[PDB]
Amino acid sequence: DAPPLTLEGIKDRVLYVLKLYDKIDPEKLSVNSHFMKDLGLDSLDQVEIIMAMEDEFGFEIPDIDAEKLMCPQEIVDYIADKKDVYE
Amino acid sequence: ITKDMLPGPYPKTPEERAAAAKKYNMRVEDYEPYPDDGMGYGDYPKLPDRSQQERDPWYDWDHPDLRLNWGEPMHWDLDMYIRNRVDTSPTPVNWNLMCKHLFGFVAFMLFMFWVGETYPTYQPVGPKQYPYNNLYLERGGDPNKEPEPVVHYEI
Amino acid sequence: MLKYIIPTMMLMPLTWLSKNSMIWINTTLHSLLISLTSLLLLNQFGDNSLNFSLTFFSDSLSTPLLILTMWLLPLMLMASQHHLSKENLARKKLFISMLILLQLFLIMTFTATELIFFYIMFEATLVPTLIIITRWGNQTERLNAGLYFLFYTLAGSLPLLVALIYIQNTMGSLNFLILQYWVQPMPNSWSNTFMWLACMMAFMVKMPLYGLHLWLPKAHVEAPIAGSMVLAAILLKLGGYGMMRITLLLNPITDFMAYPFIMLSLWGMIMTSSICLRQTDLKSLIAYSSVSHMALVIVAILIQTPWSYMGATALMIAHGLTSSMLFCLANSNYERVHSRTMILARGLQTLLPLMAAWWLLASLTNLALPPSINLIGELFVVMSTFSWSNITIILMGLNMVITALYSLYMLITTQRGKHTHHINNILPSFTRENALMSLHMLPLLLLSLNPKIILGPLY
Amino acid sequence: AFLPSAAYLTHQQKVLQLYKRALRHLESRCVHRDKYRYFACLLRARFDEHKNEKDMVKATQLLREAEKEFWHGQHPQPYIFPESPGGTSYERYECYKVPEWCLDDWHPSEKAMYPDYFAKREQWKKLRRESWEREVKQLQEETPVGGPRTEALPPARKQGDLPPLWWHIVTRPRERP
Amino acid sequence: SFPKYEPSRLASLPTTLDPAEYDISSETRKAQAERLAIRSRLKREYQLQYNDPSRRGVVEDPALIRWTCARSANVYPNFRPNTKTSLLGALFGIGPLIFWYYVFKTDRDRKEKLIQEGKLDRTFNISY
Amino acid sequence: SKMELPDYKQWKIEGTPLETVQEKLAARGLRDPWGRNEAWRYMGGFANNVSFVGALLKGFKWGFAAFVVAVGAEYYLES
Amino acid sequence: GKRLFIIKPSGFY
Amino acid sequence: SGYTPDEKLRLQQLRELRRRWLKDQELSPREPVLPPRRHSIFAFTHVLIPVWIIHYYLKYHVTTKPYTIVEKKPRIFPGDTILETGEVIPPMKEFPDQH
Amino acid sequence: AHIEPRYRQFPQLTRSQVIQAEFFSATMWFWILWRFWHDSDAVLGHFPYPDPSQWTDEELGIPPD
Ligand SMILES: CCCCCCCCCCCCCCCCCC(=O)OC[C@H](COP(=O)([O-])OC[C@H](O)COP(=O)([O-])OC[C@H](COC(=O)CCCCCCCCCCCCCCCCC)OC(=O)CCCCCCCCCCCCCCCCC)OC(=O)CCCCCCCCCCCCCCCCC
Ligand SMILES: CCCCCCCCCCCCCCCCCC(=O)OC[C@H](COP(=O)([O-])OCC[N+](C)(C)C)OC(=O)CCCCCCCCCCCCCCCCC
Ligand SMILES: CCCCCCCCCCCCCCCCCC(=O)OC[C@H](COP(=O)(O)OCCN)OC(=O)CCCCCCCCCCCCCCCCC
Repeated sequence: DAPPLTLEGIKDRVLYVLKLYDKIDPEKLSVNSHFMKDLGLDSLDQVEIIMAMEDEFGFEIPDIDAEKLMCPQEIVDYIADKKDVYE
Repeated sequence: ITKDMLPGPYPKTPEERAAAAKKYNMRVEDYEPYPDDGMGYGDYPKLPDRSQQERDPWYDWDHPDLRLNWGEPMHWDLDMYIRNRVDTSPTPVNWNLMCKHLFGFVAFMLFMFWVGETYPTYQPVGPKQYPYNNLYLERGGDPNKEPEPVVHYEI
Repeated sequence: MLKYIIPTMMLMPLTWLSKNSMIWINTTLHSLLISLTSLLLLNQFGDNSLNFSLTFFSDSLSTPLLILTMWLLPLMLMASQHHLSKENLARKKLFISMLILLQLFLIMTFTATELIFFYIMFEATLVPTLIIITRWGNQTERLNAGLYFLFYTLAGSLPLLVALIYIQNTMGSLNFLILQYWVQPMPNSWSNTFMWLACMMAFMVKMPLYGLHLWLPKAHVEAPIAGSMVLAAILLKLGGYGMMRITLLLNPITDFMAYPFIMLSLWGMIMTSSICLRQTDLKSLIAYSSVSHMALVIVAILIQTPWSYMGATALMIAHGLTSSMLFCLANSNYERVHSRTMILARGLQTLLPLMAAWWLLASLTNLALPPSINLIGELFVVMSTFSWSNITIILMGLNMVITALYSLYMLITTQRGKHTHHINNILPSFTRENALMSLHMLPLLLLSLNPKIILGPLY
Repeated sequence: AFLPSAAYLTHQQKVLQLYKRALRHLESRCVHRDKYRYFACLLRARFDEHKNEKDMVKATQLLREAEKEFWHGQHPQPYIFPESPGGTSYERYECYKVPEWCLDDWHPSEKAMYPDYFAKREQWKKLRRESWEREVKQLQEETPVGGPRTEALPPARKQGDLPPLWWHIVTRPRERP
Repeated sequence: SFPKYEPSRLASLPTTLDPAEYDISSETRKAQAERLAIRSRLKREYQLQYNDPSRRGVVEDPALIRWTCARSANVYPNFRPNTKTSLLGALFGIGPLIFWYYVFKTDRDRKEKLIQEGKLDRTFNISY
Repeated sequence: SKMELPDYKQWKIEGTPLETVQEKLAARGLRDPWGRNEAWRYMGGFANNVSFVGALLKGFKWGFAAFVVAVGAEYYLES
Repeated sequence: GKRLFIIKPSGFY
Repeated sequence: SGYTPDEKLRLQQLRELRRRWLKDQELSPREPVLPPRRHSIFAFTHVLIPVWIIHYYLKYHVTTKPYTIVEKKPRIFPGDTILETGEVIPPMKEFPDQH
Repeated sequence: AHIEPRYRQFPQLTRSQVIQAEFFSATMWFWILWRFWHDSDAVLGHFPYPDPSQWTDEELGIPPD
């Protein structure tokens, strides 16, 4: 039970959920693709991305932390810090 | 700790109110004391009477179980408004509507139990018939006395 | 009873001639030997009390209080030797001498055949207790607590002195064994009304009665740990002992003098228990719970039925052990966090699991878990008060809700929840502390195997 | 309202938080995934309708009656994540999160069971006690007069320094000890 | 339209349904910023002592000591005997004593009157 | 250790009720940007789940067969 | 492999 | 917008220190360094020896006292034979047959 | 070999859990049908319920006056 998350696995899953989102073309996306500057998304889209991250990994990200995760690497680092990966 | 940081008497002059507000680590505009009716509060602030469940749980508290910071002026009933105890959090349904619905449901159910007790259901049968004078010796009747003959016939 | 008085007095040269590292070990050892010797007082008979001499006698009421008194001294020496470690050597010996002197006064308070000698010992117990509170208490309010403890007691007890000398002049004697046979009925008059008040109000203060209890949440709180142990475990029970000796002479006026005071306890145990729901001071919570438990003993002595006296003496012994262990637990946390505020140190089961098991056991004995003698005394008092008046079960049963609700709250606030982050001096449980908790709890659990020794002269 | 860094929520932040709370309560009302997905795109259209509103009084009014909309249409038992506050497993493992300083209170016969761990703990404690004075003097040389204004902390500005007030963030217990 | 939420003593108003929540006025900005500054100064004062390696003990909280002193020792020096406290002390202090006195007295008078008239079924009652 | 996630290009919402959702959204000028995220729930082995009477009648076929065999066994065994 | 240290209080005493 | 550069730098530095701490919570292959320290015996020690103890206790200490183990007397039917007497209980009266 | 976790797809089933689940489902329906075949009266009724209105006045003793 309870398989341990790694940085590579979390990165794969976050980029995987973002490659299934029809407002992001999956060839322009990288780990540092900023959602408002590089990917050109709405703040509503950023909220929906963080809610899909919550539905993916199973834990709520609070709004004071949700309104600041603006690239996928920030999301991977946040899930890493809140789940203590690479023990 | 020393004398001038302990709670004192009710402030009346605005400089005493300002020194009290500085003592309790809060703004003068937010510092309301209890009304000076002589109940024993003194200069202690009337914090707005909320439970600690309503505090922001994602905020990093100095006391996460209590949802309370260090140096923050505690409510007078802080031991009462802990999360193991009385909650003041906003309810989806209005409080008066909750009271009316629960009282109406309980009173209506007790009224209908009184109605069904007044009008009971039963079966289209007679009484259950027992031999030996409705089992006189079995029910604890004394053998020196003799009951009246209870007789059941065939039908 | 001189075979217990002389060893208790020989504890004085035992502590004043011991070496400076040896005055705790020697007094602990030989006070445990006196406590082992105390079991010879269990030579009790179904009709006759164990009547030693003209001066001393011991029935089945005084005997469990004697065993508890002689057992409490080593436990107080263990509880008090840590916070007096940096104390001066001669003041340390004066502290031990005051505890020894208090044991000496108590063991011939409970065995006093004659009632004015009972009064002299009963009021002689004030002076070591006063000195221990006002000299080795920790805070500023120990002086005011000593004043309250002295002056409620003396304002109660000096009419008792006048009334006992009146009984001496009227009946010719104050021998309890003589007054078992020469007791005259006390009719209805105002003279006999104030006779009853003068005979009862001193013990009403010492129990304490609700409304007269105000000395206790200072005197039990401002004292050191040995002071709180002897105040809770023994010195409240002088009131119940003296009531059970003095209500022989107060019949049949008691049958209508008891009515206000019964109310004062039957409502008062609702109030003080309710007060324990909102105590921020843990040691004050244990003090108010002691008032709440002794209110049942007040009711059981005033209704004067056999089940009531059996439950009252069982509840006195059980509350002695339970409240003594609760104060020792509160001190075991005070020696770490240096504050008696209960909300300060939380989550202590994560840090001290075996000490939290002791907290659990003392809480369960506080809330009268069967088959403990707490529940035996509680239950017999509830039976006798139901036979007294059937409505009282309401005030009994509601009490047994609130008595649970502060006992586990004390267990939840201190031991459960998240631990406090900024407190980092929470040492592991010392062997002395766990020894103290076990020497309270293990006799309290073994007495459920044979409870007939703590059920008074009319078992 | 109540935030560590900011004193308030902006109007934009209030709209975002109402949007997220509305979608979570909608998912609580609209259990199945296709049905939620349909009504969630409809709610996204309802939020896209008044996106370009420049009158701030009108936008604040629309946000207020949208809050009243949400308060009428909320679920009585919304879905809470298990480790979210109000969850079934929320603060469950807090009884297992023993702090690090208790390792200092261990007996040397039970410290000798883990020689490399405590030998490695000693250099963490040494790093902390040599960084402490540098980070205190970093905090006092950078905090404005009258005390700090926000609860944010500066980072380590020099090479070799550690960020100020770092020990009880780094050495916090794990979520599953 | 929609039913308005009616807040009560034990069910307070939500943060989002309070009309003072949407204040963009500069005086509320000053109040929120000053509360932020007080809270940040108290936070910094806490976690300087909380993160200290040399400190081994209890970070004392004068708010907590102040709260316990107000709950315990400040009550009588800020008491005044007036109309309100006298009526509440007579209503809550001797009122229930009078009430339970008359209840238990009437009950025991009725029971004793039944017993000495041979009316109470006391057939097997020999434990008392 | 290293887990291989499947391809993201295999999750297409045609044939699923997400297609019906997207058609009813395009009927009023909307588009569904989270369809392929939810597409795996309606595909693979989690597609074609049973009905409720099919849930209750799990194993009814073999139970009926064993019933008929046992009734025939006691109908012959009495003779 | 990947065994983690369990911070627990002193169970010696 | 998201983080300030000071917040990103502080979270990166705290993240590096946190990952070093979590890595340093691992174990050595020698750790924990421990100090140097009949098929159906459960049916003998936990069952059969208690049946022995309890049978001795009930036979020679409990049943030797009156009314300690009081058994309900066994049920007697028409047509039985008593073991202690031999007295055959007479059978019932002939039935008014109903079917 | 124990079960490996999978991502966005149906998990690995063991043969044993499938055959035991189907076996106890078939056991349930066998028991329901078997006891329904044999008892058949705890559900549908043990004895016939007589109609009181079809009873004659002669057997109940109602003399006509
Ligand atoms: C005369 C000979 C007599 C011999 C028989 C003994 C009679 C009773 C004596 C006293 C018994 C209690 C002593 C042990 C517990 C206290 C210390 C402790 O917690 O240790 C944990 C520890 C084991 O835990 P651990 O994992 O190592 O560490 C603890 C953790 O930190 C944390 O641990 P934790 O929190 O996980 O676990 C604590 C747990 C907490 O458990 C609970 O809270 C559950 C208990 C309450 C609910 C269930 C019981 C309710 C009542 C029913 C039972 C009584 C009647 C049963 C009979 C049938 C019905 C009538 O405690 C228990 O489970 C203890 C089991 C026994 C409980 C007895 C009742 C205590 C409850 C409160 C009072 C109830 C009314 C009075 C009953 C009196 C009966 C005589 O135990 C020991 O190491 C044992 C130490 C040595 C014990 C000596 C016992 C005898 C003492 C007297 C000496 C002199 C006479 C010679 C007799 C010698 C016999 C060998
Ligand atoms: C803790 C604080 C409260 C303490 C309360 C203490 C008890 C309250 C009542 C005490 C009354 C005084 C002692 C009575 C002794 C009775 C002995 C006796 O034989 O009485 C019959 C005798 C009767 O006289 P006699 O017995 O000599 O006569 C022969 C008998 N007859 C009467 C039939 C002819 O009573 C008296 O002489 C007077 C008794 C009443 C005394 C009233 C004065 C004192 C008032 C109460 C003071 C209460 C404490 C004050 C301090 C409070 C704190 C500062
Ligand atoms: C056959 C007859 C049948 C009769 C049935 C009807 C009669 C009884 C009517 C109901 C009375 C009891 C119910 C009311 C009290 C309930 C107290 C309680 O459990 O409160 C729970 C509360 C917090 O729990 P909660 O908020 O639910 O948890 C959510 C998760 N955070 O917890 C807290 O806030 C902690 C509070 C601790 C202190 C409680 C103080 C109140 C105690 C009330 C005692 C009442 C005694 C009545 C005696 C009657 C005698 C005859």
